[PDB]
Amino acid sequence: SMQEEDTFRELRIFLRNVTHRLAIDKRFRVFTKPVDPDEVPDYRTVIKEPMDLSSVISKIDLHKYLTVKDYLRDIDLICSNALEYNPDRDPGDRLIRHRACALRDTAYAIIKEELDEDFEQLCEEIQESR
Ligand SMILES: CC(=O)N1C[C@@H]2C[C@H]3c4c[nH]cc4C(=O)[C@]2(C1)N3C
Repeated sequence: SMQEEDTFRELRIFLRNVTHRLAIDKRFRVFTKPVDPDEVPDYRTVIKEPMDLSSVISKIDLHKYLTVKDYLRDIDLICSNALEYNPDRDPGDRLIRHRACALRDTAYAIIKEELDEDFEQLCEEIQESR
């Protein structure tokens, strides 16, 4: 229905606003674009599904996310990729792991404060009907 298409349009407006707020935070600059395969040639042998905040906005605009749950699976993949590629005790690995955990915790905290639980349940019920 047109009312269901209006629901998904509101979901996209909300996800673009959350993603912009993460992308301007100086702590998260390393997660704003794909890892450059020229600069890091073993990256795509270790990490089988690369993800970053520029790819996330592209996916919102392609109508890939029909729930906040499917959006958070990609925020979780940005964080888990950083923990798996950079697992060592040295300061550069520890700094990126700390930033990755802060990106995930910031996204979940914005959604807990600003997403209505009945708006998410409506999106999940339209998705399950398709
Ligand atoms: C997000 C993530 O896991 N990394 C690991 C890469 C290694 C190191 C680097 C050196 N030159 C480009 C680089 C990157 O893009 C990354 C981003 N680092 C900063």
